[PDB]
Amino acid sequence: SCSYVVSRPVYSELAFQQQYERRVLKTLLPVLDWLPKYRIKEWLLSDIISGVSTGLVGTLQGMAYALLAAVPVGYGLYSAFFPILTYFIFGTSRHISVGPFPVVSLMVGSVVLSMAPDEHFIISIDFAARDAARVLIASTLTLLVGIIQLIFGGLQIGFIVRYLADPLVGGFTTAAAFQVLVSQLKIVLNVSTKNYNGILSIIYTLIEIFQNIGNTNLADFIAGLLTIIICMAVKELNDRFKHKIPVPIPIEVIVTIIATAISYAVNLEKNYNAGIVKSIPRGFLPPEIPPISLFSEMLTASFSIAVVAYAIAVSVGKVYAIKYDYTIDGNQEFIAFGISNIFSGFFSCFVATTALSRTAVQESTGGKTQIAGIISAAVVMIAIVALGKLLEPLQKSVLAAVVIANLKGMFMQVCDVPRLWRQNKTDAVIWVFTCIASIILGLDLGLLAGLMFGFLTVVVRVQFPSWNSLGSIPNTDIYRSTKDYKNIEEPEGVKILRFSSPIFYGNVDGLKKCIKSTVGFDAIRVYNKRLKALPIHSLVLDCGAVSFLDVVGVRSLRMIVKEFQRIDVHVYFASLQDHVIEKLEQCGFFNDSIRKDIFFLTVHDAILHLRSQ
Amino acid sequence: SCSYVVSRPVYSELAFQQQYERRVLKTLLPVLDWLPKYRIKEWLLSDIISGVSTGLVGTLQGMAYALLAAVPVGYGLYSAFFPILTYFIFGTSRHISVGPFPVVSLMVGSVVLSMAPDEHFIISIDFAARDAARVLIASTLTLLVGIIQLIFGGLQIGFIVRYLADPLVGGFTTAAAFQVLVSQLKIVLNVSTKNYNGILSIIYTLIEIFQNIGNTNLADFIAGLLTIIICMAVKELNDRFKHKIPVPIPIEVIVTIIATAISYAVNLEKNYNAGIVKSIPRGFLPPEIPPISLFSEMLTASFSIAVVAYAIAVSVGKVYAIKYDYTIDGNQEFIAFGISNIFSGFFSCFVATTALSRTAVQESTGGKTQIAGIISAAVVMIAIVALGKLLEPLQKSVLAAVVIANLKGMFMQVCDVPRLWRQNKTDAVIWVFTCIASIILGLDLGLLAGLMFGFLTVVVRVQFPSWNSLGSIPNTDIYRSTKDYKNIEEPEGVKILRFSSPIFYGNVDGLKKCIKSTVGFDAIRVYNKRLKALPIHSLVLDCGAVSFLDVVGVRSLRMIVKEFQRIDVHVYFASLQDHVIEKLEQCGFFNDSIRKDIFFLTVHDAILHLRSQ
Ligand SMILES: CCCCCCCCCCC(CCCCCCCCCC)(CO[C@@H]1O[C@H](CO)[C@@H](O[C@H]2O[C@H](CO)[C@@H](O)[C@H](O)[C@H]2O)[C@H](O)[C@H]1O)CO[C@@H]1O[C@H](CO)[C@@H](O[C@H]2O[C@H](CO)[C@@H](O)[C@H](O)[C@H]2O)[C@H](O)[C@H]1O
Ligand SMILES: CCCCCCCCCCC(CCCCCCCCCC)(CO[C@@H]1O[C@H](CO)[C@@H](O[C@H]2O[C@H](CO)[C@@H](O)[C@H](O)[C@H]2O)[C@H](O)[C@H]1O)CO[C@@H]1O[C@H](CO)[C@@H](O[C@H]2O[C@H](CO)[C@@H](O)[C@H](O)[C@H]2O)[C@H](O)[C@H]1O
Ligand SMILES: CC(C)CCC[C@@H](C)[C@H]1CC[C@H]2[C@@H]3CC=C4C[C@@H](O)CC[C@]4(C)[C@H]3CC[C@]12C
Ligand SMILES: CC(C)CCC[C@@H](C)[C@H]1CC[C@H]2[C@@H]3CC=C4C[C@@H](O)CC[C@]4(C)[C@H]3CC[C@]12C
Ligand SMILES: CC(C)CCC[C@@H](C)[C@H]1CC[C@H]2[C@@H]3CC=C4C[C@@H](O)CC[C@]4(C)[C@H]3CC[C@]12C
Ligand SMILES: CC(C)CCC[C@@H](C)[C@H]1CC[C@H]2[C@@H]3CC=C4C[C@@H](O)CC[C@]4(C)[C@H]3CC[C@]12C
Ligand SMILES: CC(C)CCC[C@@H](C)[C@H]1CC[C@H]2[C@@H]3CC=C4C[C@@H](O)CC[C@]4(C)[C@H]3CC[C@]12C
Ligand SMILES: CC(C)CCC[C@@H](C)[C@H]1CC[C@H]2[C@@H]3CC=C4C[C@@H](O)CC[C@]4(C)[C@H]3CC[C@]12C
Ligand SMILES: CC(C)CCC[C@@H](C)[C@H]1CC[C@H]2[C@@H]3CC=C4C[C@@H](O)CC[C@]4(C)[C@H]3CC[C@]12C
Ligand SMILES: O=C(O)c1cccnc1Nc1cccc(C(F)(F)F)c1
Ligand SMILES: O=C(O)c1cccnc1Nc1cccc(C(F)(F)F)c1
Ligand SMILES: O=C(O)c1cccnc1Nc1cccc(C(F)(F)F)c1
Ligand SMILES: O=C(O)c1cccnc1Nc1cccc(C(F)(F)F)c1
Ligand SMILES: [Cl-]
Ligand SMILES: [Cl-]
Repeated sequence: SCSYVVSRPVYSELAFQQQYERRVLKTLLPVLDWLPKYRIKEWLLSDIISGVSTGLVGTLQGMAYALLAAVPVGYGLYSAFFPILTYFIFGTSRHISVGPFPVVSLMVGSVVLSMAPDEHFIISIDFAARDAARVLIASTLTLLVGIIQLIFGGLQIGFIVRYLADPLVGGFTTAAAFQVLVSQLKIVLNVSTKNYNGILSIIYTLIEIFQNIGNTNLADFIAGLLTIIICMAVKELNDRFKHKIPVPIPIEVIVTIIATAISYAVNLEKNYNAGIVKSIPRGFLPPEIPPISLFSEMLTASFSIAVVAYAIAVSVGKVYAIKYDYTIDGNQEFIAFGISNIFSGFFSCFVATTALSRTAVQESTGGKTQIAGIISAAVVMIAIVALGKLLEPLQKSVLAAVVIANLKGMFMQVCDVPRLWRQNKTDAVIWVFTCIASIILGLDLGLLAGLMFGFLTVVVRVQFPSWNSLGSIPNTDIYRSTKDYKNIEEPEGVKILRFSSPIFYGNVDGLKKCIKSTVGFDAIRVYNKRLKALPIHSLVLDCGAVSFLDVVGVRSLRMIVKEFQRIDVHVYFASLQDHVIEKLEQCGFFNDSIRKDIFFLTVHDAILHLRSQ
Repeated sequence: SCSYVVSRPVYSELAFQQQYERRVLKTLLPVLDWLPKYRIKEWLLSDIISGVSTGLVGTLQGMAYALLAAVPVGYGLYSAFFPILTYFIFGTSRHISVGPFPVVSLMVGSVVLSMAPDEHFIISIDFAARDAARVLIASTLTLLVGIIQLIFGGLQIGFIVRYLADPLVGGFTTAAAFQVLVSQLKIVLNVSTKNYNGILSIIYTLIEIFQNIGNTNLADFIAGLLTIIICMAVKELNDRFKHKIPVPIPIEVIVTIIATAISYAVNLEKNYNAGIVKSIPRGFLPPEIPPISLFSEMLTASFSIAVVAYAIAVSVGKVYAIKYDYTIDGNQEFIAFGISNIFSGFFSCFVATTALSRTAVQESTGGKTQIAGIISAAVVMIAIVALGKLLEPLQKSVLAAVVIANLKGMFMQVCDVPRLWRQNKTDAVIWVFTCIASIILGLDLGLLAGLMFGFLTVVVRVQFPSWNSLGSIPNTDIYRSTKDYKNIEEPEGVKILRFSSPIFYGNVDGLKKCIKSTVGFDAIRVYNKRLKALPIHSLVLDCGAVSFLDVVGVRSLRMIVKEFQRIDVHVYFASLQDHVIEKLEQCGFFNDSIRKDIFFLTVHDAILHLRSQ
């Protein structure tokens, strides 16, 4: 077939250079972009239906997620209502819904509980003062998170989500699922367990729950178990029988309605001392400015909460945008969510994000422009104003049971771990380290530890690269490692070394060790021995994989060249990229008889040049 | 001259693979290694002289460095005595001296002061109890540092000193010089300033010193100024006139003797209320076991102290070993220094290390085997037993003045900073960040921040690499960027892209963006538009600089290949290293009609193969 034929002179860097010469409306993204461009002819009915459905789902989700945070049920409605209204303007996406997403709710609740516990705040008990303190701390944390998100949006740094590797995301998700399960089990069992702050908190909580297992309430446990079993069974039959009924079956809403109807009918509150919500405020509360003096004690938590919320939001937005063939702006997502968090924090709400489940519920029922979000907000406010009394007899164990029932997918990555280990050990190590760190630590501390561990793994992978001693395949210009192909012939009196990495301090130490091992000796000892008394004549370095360079690398290269020229051994460089060559130039490498004449394009011109002498 | 001529068939990876087939006495290092091999015939006199000289220097240095730590003068003699005795056995080096090196002393003193201040420990004042508490905390910290060093020596991890980059070392040195200067100025001025713990401590200390400047003592200030001026002048004339007198002139010892003689003669203590040492214990104290319960509050400081001490010791040892043509074992250095720190901590001493200045004093006076260390220890114990009373009238301001006078070299890196910025911006950024962090923080926190910032800089340099669009030089097989050489011709209907970095998640996002920019479009939009309705026909990737790979990179490559094959665009790979090829193989890349037939050795076989069709 085709053959490889070429004829040209041998080109060093100097000769090659001699012969060839070198040398205002998007930042505040309005509704004005699509509102005039609307398609009211057919989109309105779909928007209305989708908004009604997603509002019905989001009301229950906000009521349920208010328990993950140490906030009374009723503020979740505000957290579902205000962020949608303030995101309708600055939002870039077109199919997402805004709400708690209980993981962020659990982070906020952990912060609030650790910053205001029962024994420290109250030495008597005053439920109202404790609730007010918890609400104030939640609002302050929300405001701080919003400020941080807005600041990050202003700086145009939205690529930090790249640093959230998939294995660490999976490990963090599994650990968060464990934390949520433990907290909701504590809620279901109706056992009073004092909070633990610090490391190994979950173990102490589980130990004390098992100790106090003797005080559990029978009715709440039975209701939770029945709800979990029913929801899991209906979800399993929905998953197995999937060709029909594209809309998900609203088993949770039916379960909640039946549970509250029975609770009101037979009055579990006074006959069995059951745990009901017992209180839902009516109307809208006036705004209150949070105290900013607490900002000094909520930095390392607000940073992680903002990062996690933004990452979830952009992930869901991209997943839907690639399906519907459009794009979203990451920095505008930062700006919109920061403004939304500020506005909600001024109105006694906790952090709001995308909730992929509710997003799918909204989209599968005729997903269209953000008018459905406005309709959902209208449904939520109608529920707030009037339907507050009808949900009074509902038990909190039912909501906790639903939250637990929706945790299986977060529990199903332990099956992905073994294949990940089989494919690449580093990814499995990152997964396990992130999971363990998030287990015995706070969630935010675990996230930060996982990020820095990923950075460390990248640095270590760069620091210990591959290296080889190369020889030529006969009658060709192909050089491969001598110990692998069994037909590689070593040239006479010259060594070829490949060091497949950029060169920095760790790499300069590694490269010195590799050179000493490959050449069979070192220049310093032989020079000293020869001075006291009073096999290789050339060395070629293949630098095709050298990405970048620093001052320490240049110093090490200069020292190596000088030491090898002391004992009459020539060192040549080949396949060096240009930008590395100017990096060498501006670091003062080309001084004291270097002259750039020892640089070649590939490792076959150097061999021919050596053979010419 | 010589020409480049080669003739061979075009080799893909599959054809190339088909045609060529692949496939107990050192851990406890004794004195027994050199003691029988001694050269007592001529080495003994040199050892005696060098030991006497270095003991005379080390006595004064230990007495002076005891003020940097919040420990009374007298324990520095123990810290100079015990570590030499316990290092004579396990030591690998042959020319170093063991002692405080005031930077580590200042770190220890900062820890001790922050863990036991005047107001908290004493509500009255009891000097003896405060001194006992400071000594106990110093001993406990020394024991913890020794345990950490021994543990690190057992694990055979001695290459962590590679992570201490030169710019961060220079910045840390400058910041430590500033801290030492401020503390010793506070000591010289004889002004009482309450300690500050936390961030911005040095600024508050300086502000309060300037506020209390009205209470300074005249005699101590005059003595310190005179000592500093005299020492600086003598050192300057010694440096300028250097051809003669190879041994350094002991101006410091003469200054100390004259100062103490005058102080005893005219009795500054009672006539001017001067600050003298006023107390030196006689004899040896019995050992006391430190309380281990404090270990929980000294981890992040002991880690940094151990790392810094080990780094200084190995640096000086290597500098002298390369001169005297021998080698030292890093892990054995860990073991020896950990055992030494444990032994000294059991005997009320602080951390001991190499003190390059005293090492040079020892070596320049006939450097030989470690017998000189034993002689120096003998001189130190003779000074302890008998000469304790003669140093009573000496002022502490003189010692502080000497410590300040020896700080110029640590202050002389601000001149190195500008050239570092001119050569490589990243190194200057690391230097400035380390200096600023060590200024407004603790020294250990600054060191940790500098290490993690170096890791971040390496990760960022890897994450944003170089990329280019390549074309061929006519009548050759050399491909260079089209926009640089002005004679590069772009081939017909094919694009060549070089992405000079390994591929991971940040790199996969960058590579997707680069491919989209280079090819002028993307596959998803054109595929969707063509489906709704119902310039480039080949792409070559130059992967010569791809070092390693992960699962995310493999997934991204698979997705890119599939998306480009959807719209009838062929993607080829060239210059991929072997180990990357097996990494692709074991990640499941070669599924669904890949067949390894799209891999070529270099980017000229791919072009010829394309031209054959
Ligand atoms: C973008 C890149 C990442 C940025 C990350 C930024 C992190 C910022 C941390 C800020 C920080 C360190 C500052 C130095 C950091 C040095 C790092 C060195 C790194 C290298 C080695 C501030 O440190 C000081 O803390 C003081 C309180 O201790 C605080 O209050 C003082 O002054 C007040 C008047 O101003 C006065 O009213 C008050 O009385 C004073 O005390 C000071 O204002 C503040 O300066 C530590 O604070 C963080 O917040 C909490 C504090 O309690 C603490 O909460 C945890 O508690 C749970 C257990 O209970 C735990 O389980 C949770 O997790 C978490 O809820 C966190 O743990 C801690 O971290
Ligand atoms: C190889 C790689 C590096 C390894 C680095 C290892 C560092 C280990 C730090 C250990 C640590 C964090 C543990 C969790 C870390 C989470 C990291 C998350 C990372 C991701 C984001 C322990 O944290 C807890 O601290 C408690 C005390 O607060 C301590 O005592 C509790 O139980 C006791 C009975 O056991 C009981 O008697 C006691 O009453 C209890 O309180 C607990 O035992 C201990 O668990 C923090 O402690 C460190 O030490 C000091 C504590 O005060 C503190 O001192 C600083 O003070 C100066 C200002 O004053 C400051 O200027 C100085 O610098 C420094 O002197 C340090 O700042 C702090 O860091
Ligand atoms: C289908 C789902 C939604 C129905 C949920 C309704 C809940 C409130 C009902 C269903 C089954 C009920 C339980 C059935 C049996 C008993 C035993 C009796 O000695 C005490 C009441 C108790 C423990 C009931 C409490 C209330 C209960 C848990
Ligand atoms: C080792 C290989 C062959 C296992 C292949 C099957 C995998 C997917 C399954 C089989 C049994 C599973 C384990 C069963 C029990 C536990 C204990 C609990 O902590 C959950 C994780 C863990 C540890 C599971 C991890 C995933 C697992 C190992
Ligand atoms: C990749 C890098 C950033 C990871 C760093 C993790 C470090 C900082 C963490 C991981 C686990 C942590 C330890 C977990 C448990 C305890 C016990 C407690 O009584 C004192 C703190 C101590 C001893 C912690 C010190 C800090 C620690 C060692
Ligand atoms: C050469 C070096 C080592 C000599 C050091 C000796 C010291 C103790 C001597 C040298 C100069 C002396 C000072 C000279 C002048 C005065 C002014 C007088 O009104 C009070 C005493 C005072 C302030 C002296 C104090 C002691 C002093 C500082
Ligand atoms: C105790 C106080 C005074 C400490 C102050 C430390 C800071 C402010 C100092 C110490 C060393 C200084 C640097 C030394 C050298 C240069 C190079 C030149 O281009 C001026 C700026 C720059 C980069 C300086 C910036 C300020 C700097 C970082
Ligand atoms: C900057 C270019 C043009 C010349 C560089 C010359 C170098 C060797 C010298 C000349 C003068 C020096 C500066 C003079 C004074 C100070 C104040 C103090 O904070 C130390 C840093 C700094 C800022 C010095 C840094 C180093 C410096 C800039
Ligand atoms: C590369 C990595 C390790 C750098 C990390 C630097 C971070 C952790 C450090 C650098 C400077 C620090 C800040 C310095 C000063 C203050 C003011 C104080 O009242 C609260 C803490 C706060 C706000 C610190 C928070 C932590 C901080 C932002
Ligand atoms: O997912 C949760 O945590 C959750 C909590 C309370 C109610 N509903 C929840 N989820 C959920 C998910 C899909 C469909 C539905 C619904 F439509 F049936 F309401 C609810
Ligand atoms: O998106 C979802 O549906 C989802 C569900 C459970 C956990 N995590 C989820 N998402 C998700 C995506 C990216 C990053 C993160 C994380 F950062 F919080 F870990 C979460
Ligand atoms: O360097 C110090 O901090 C120091 C402190 C006290 C005494 N002498 C010191 N140094 C020092 C340095 C070189 C030579 C001599 C001496 F030989 F003159 F004693 C002393
Ligand atoms: O070796 C010396 O003489 C010296 C003098 C001043 C500062 N630092 C010195 N050494 C030195 C060498 C390596 C690492 C370190 C550091 F880690 F402490 F910063 C110090
Ligand atoms: Cl969900
Ligand atoms: Cl010194």
